[PDB]
Amino acid sequence: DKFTYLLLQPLTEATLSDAVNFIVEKYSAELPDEGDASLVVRSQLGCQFFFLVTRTLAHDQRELAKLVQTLIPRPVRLEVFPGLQRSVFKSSVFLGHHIIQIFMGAKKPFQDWSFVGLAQDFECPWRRLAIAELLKKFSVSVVEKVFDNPVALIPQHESDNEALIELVTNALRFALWIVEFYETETNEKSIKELAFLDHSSKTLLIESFTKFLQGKDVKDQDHLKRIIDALEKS
Amino acid sequence: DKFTYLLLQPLTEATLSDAVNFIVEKYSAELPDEGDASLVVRSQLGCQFFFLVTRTLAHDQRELAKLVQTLIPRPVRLEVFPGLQRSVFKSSVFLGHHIIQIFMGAKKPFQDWSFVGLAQDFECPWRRLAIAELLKKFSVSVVEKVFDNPVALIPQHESDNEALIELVTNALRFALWIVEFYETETNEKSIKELAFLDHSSKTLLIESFTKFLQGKDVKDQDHLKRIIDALEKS
Ligand code: EMC
Ligand code: EMC
Ligand code: EMC
Ligand code: EMC
Repeated sequence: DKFTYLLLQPLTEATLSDAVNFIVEKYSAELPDEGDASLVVRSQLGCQFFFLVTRTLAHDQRELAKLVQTLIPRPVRLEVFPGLQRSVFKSSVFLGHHIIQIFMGAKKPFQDWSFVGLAQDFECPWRRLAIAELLKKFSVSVVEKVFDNPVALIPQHESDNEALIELVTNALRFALWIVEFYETETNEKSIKELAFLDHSSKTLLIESFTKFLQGKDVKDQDHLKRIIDALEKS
Repeated sequence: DKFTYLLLQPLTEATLSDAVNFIVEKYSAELPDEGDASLVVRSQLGCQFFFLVTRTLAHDQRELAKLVQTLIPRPVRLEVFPGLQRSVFKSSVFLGHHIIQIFMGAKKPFQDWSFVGLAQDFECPWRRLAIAELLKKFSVSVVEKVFDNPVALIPQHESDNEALIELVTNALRFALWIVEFYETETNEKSIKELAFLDHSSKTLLIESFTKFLQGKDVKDQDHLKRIIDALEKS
């Protein structure tokens, strides 16, 4: 009751901090145990965190998204954000936010890729894996039922919840495509995996990127038109 | 020199155990450190393990694949196989082996899904995530260059290496499709993600599964024809 109240509230820094504290109190409750029953319970509580992250991304409150990793205790943080996921979470959040907002139509803009260290994380193949692992976790937290009671991805938006999740998960999939096909975008096999995208989605992406490359670093620009050209061919 | 010698050898239990020991000695060398430079080095060494796993799968030596997790020290094992990945590795190996062999054409057969606990791991959404995370790691270990010197996925098979990796990674992708679209196979969006599959691949899958459902548990059978029907529609 105390929990379901919070999750249903409008998304603020207050409602976010209290919720994470509750999950952690619940998450902690499994750390003394080390069996298999403990791991599955912990694994669900873990993606309850990512639900809250995915909510913030889809609600255009990215500053709240970064705050999630802060409210999480270090031992819990080591298990929820394993290894290199910890180091690239800042970049993953930005990447997921950028794409999701585009898919929701948000008339731009988004910070540089070479400034927020996102373009840097791309050039490391092991950082792309840790980013991809996070994007995947973002996606599954809103597809699966992480709570024992149904919760809308965006508060108050019940009747359109199935539509929102569909939209968000597609965005999180295209963000996953950018990662896995870095510098191999225009290759035939890479383009075949753009078949999932709606035709309107591609146009929204082509436009938002074409408008996003203006004045940017050449490296980011060439990265973008590799993406755009891959969109224009699918 | 000592390393590259081993990896190039024919795949046996002897050559596999020594290699894992070398990676671990190298992997250990980063555990005392906890910086960011340590994490990337460790993250690469980690997917060197999965390269060896992916080699065993593609070489139809699945018993060697399971042995990998055994030769890995528990502290190293906690970081390479995080959380629930540890518990479902046995299932992931089998799933990856089953599909890869099919893609390589191997005229069957493969153990039950309800016997090896694979069908059981499916019914848990958090186990599917841990399996998907492993399948993804299997795939990226052979796409990326995990060693500082080029190594063929299958020893002696140099000129056909790009072809093998292409084949294996597609299999590991279809194994990834089975996981993420469990009990939602025939849905339109799930079918659109079968576009990557070659037409011959689909037929090989349809046939190998049609022959795999004979006499099986009803649950596995209904799971299979959901897969087959999703293949027959794409
Ligand atoms: C709560 C068992 Hg996956
Ligand atoms: C730790 C993500 Hg369920
Ligand atoms: C070896 C730095 Hg990613
Ligand atoms: C721990 C997989 Hg590079």
